[PDB]
Amino acid sequence: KLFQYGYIPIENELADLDGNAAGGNATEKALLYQMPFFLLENSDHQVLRTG
Amino acid sequence: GSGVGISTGGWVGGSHFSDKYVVTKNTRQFITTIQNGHLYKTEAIETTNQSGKSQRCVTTPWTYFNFNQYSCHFSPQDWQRLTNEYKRFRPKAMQVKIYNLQIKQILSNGADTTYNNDLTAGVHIFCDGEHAYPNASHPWDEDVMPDLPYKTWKLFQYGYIPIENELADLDGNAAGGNATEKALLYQMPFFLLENSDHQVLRTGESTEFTFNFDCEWVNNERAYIPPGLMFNPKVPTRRVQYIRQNGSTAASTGRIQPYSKPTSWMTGPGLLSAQRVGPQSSDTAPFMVCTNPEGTHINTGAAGFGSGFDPPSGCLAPTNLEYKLQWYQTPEGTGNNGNIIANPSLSMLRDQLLYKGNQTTYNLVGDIWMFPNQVWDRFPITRENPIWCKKPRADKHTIMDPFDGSIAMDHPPGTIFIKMAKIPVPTASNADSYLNIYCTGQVSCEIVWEVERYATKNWRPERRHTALGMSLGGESNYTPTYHVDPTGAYIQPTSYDQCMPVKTNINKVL
Amino acid sequence: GSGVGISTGGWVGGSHFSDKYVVTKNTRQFITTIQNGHLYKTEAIETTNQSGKSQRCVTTPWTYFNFNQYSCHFSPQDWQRLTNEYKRFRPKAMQVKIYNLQIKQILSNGADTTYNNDLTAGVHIFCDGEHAYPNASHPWDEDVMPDLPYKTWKLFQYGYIPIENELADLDGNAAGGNATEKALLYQMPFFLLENSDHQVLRTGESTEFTFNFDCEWVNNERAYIPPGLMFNPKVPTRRVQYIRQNGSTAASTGRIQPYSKPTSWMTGPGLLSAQRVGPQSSDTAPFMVCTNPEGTHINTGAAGFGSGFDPPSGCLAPTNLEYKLQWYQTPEGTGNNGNIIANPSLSMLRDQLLYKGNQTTYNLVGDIWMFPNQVWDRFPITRENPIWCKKPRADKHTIMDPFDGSIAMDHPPGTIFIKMAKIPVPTASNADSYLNIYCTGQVSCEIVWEVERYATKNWRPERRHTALGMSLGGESNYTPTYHVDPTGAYIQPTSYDQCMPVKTNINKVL
Repeated sequence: KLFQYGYIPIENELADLDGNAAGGNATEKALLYQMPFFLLENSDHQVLRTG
Repeated sequence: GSGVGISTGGWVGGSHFSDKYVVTKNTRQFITTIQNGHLYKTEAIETTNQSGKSQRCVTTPWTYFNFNQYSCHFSPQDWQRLTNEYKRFRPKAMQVKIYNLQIKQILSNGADTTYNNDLTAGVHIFCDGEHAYPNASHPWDEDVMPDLPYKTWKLFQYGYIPIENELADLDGNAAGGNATEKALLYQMPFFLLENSDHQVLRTGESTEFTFNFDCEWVNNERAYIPPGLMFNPKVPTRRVQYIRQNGSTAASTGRIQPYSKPTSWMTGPGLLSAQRVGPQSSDTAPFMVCTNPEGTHINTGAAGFGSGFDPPSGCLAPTNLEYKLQWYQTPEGTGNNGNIIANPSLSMLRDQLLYKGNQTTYNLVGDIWMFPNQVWDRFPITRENPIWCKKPRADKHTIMDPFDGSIAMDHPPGTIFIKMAKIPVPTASNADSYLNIYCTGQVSCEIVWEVERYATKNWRPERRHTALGMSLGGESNYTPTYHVDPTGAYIQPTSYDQCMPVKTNINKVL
Repeated sequence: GSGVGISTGGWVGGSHFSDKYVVTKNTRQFITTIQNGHLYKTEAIETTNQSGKSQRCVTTPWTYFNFNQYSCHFSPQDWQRLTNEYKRFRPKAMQVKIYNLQIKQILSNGADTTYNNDLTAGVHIFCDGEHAYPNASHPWDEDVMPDLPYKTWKLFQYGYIPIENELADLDGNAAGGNATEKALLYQMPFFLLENSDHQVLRTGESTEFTFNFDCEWVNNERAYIPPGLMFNPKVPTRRVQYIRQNGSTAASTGRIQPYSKPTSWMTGPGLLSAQRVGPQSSDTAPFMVCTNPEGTHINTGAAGFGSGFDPPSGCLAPTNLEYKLQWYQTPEGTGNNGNIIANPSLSMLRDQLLYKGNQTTYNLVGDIWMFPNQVWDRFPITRENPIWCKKPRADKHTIMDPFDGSIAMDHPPGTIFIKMAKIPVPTASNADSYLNIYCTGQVSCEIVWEVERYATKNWRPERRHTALGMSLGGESNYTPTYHVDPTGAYIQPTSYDQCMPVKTNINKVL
């Protein structure tokens, strides 16, 4: 039984958004703004039927 | 081999960037269904009827593939890399494939419905490349291919407007008897997609269509100064400025100042005079392009007959929000929710103005027409803009700049029509019952884009589209733009700059 | 032809970007003068003498060309385009030309001085490509070629340190008699650039030097996650975590949680333990790399003998400002004025930490050494960083990562030495008077850079270096970075991000 494919886009506590009112977490949003998102549909791949 | 159980084609996608070319491949999963119960119908399209604006369309059984938008062909990464690294681009060639068809029968007993694959049912597929039938695609439609490759693409029914309704209104009167109005109806064209030859495909079969563009470039380079500043303020000028007597101040002859030299160039055309009208229901545009041949009867007037021309200001500065081009990212979007307003690209060939001075002061010229020595840049298209527009067939036409930014082609890509082959059913009546089926399959559009890289002698850095130009969204609002919500929702750009327009980054010496 | 009145070479400059290559051409106007009155001298370099830190250098008549920095070869435009469009780059080949020499005599009568061109005076030009003489160039020197092509380049005198002073201090004592200390002096090398053969050039003549690099790449791609998150949090793990008894809580055996899997990878080395010392005058670095052979006498101790190793933390997070790499844009810069501090590039192979847990909690490991399975990225070099560093000649050495980011080459580009040929003057005394001349000329460095373009399957946009990342400066503060003040001053970047570092933009799947 195969398992679902997933991946970690970012380190969470770095992106936590927790921050504070004093800092305003600008460097923390910057990590989110560039958080890669991969679709396996970008690449070419084969579609197979029973035969 | 070939047959049931042998896939016809595989999945393609991605993009390959080169110096001369960019090849963007895409594949989607589409679903089309029986439309109108396999009938052609001409019915009136009625609004709330608060105003006499009405429309009449003939709706076909056919559905069609709309590939027209940039969002379909480029990912946000492929777009960013396109608009940052290249000064201009155009679509060399386009190749569409429709394969891996599955026609399944819908069996509904009570509430629960089941799906059984019949395997002998076909689909009709027809590409109109000569444009003999009315064009299905129109810019800024929601029918376009989806952005995300894993979303299903639900095709839309094909219909067209046979006649302008209020011209055909039959309203008339007892005095006129509306003879010229019937004459419009008597010749009202009726198009059947069955006239032409087209392919019928079963599951084992596929089809392919290729298109070759020839069209104008889309220029990504920005003007840093207006063409009026193309001079040198240190060098004196030979010209004279004579100012006629104004009130007490006597007429003065004197050399024009070095820092302000006369420009030989004028503002690109546009119309600021008009304003929008009426409720959201009626056609609201500031200008109405209409046809009113003599003898016909129009009771409602105003925007009832005619279609609105918007945005009215082509190159001019959008003084008001009405003039700014605006759209929605998602069909779920309602007023102020999910709407994107065009903003200045800070290109000095864009957002021009023209002031008519009297003796005392200057005043804004409301509407300016084509005039010699006018130079301007086309709308700074984003990734969500339509790629092309179909130029009408007409004897005469002026310069073609659509103010939405789209390219006007007299032979755009053909519209690919597809529908369920009608499977009749025996019935003792005339009830002409048919079998309920649908087809899903895989369509792949692959376009070859002709690009040319910039080169500059500028010393300084230039603006570039950056991911830092994005905002968070989704539930708990920790997901960036162009990314997926925990529910799975795709986060749409909330601003014009997150759509990464052209004519912003790269500088071009005027 | 050739001679006086025929220019030897023209001006070259600019950059040509390709897919495989980038060729950056530059030409500058340099001026070199008589140094030390044509003498070699070994004098002590003395500070305020609040501490016993001293140095001894032998100063030559020679001056030299330092090409080592990126700011010289790339404009801010060429750099932006380099770091945005390319994942890695290295210097294939380098070509230096020295031409259009002018040797002029300085005639000073009273205050006013005049300049007469003699035309028969030559200049000595010597390139050391075998590195037989001590290296002149050292990273982060102010002697480097100027950024702006129209500024004059004033060369610096060549000198070198023959011996470590406190080892040679002669201080000793009456008991030891410092025998091993004299032994260091007795063999103290003395290098004359006149030993080697070199060219003498007059105005009509020019010269040329070519260099071929072979070195490591400079990688511009960013790590979005740490190597510790290279797993899949949905899949369970087979591993067990046994926790020994702590206080009351009993020892627990249990499967490791799916969301936190063990990493096979560890933090890149670095040293956070040490802190800077003493006044700005003495060498302040947190670690001192020194040599203290037995029998020698050191009275001052501490940083008197040895050179400071900074920044001490190679990959580790710079907990304090002391550890952050920092410099000045302009030699006029004093404390806090015009200083640029390195900031996180937000690369997850950079700014790592390591915590040693006890039973109750985790604590920061101060200094971590080379250990297996350590992966890290080199310093995110900006445009103002040195290109290369000279690797010492030594039997054994560990992995070469200079923490300033520079590339350690065992044969960097040769140092081009140049000086005024001594024109003697008759004097009845021994006063060995000479004729006062200088030479100005045009040097052109042209480097071929080997670049390779990125490709990504990432869907989203990525960060890019944008001109919107700049600040205003100058008088009245309306001039941007990398632009010229009304006085003519060139506006320097005030932040690390305006220097456009690498390892920020482009993503790299770990």
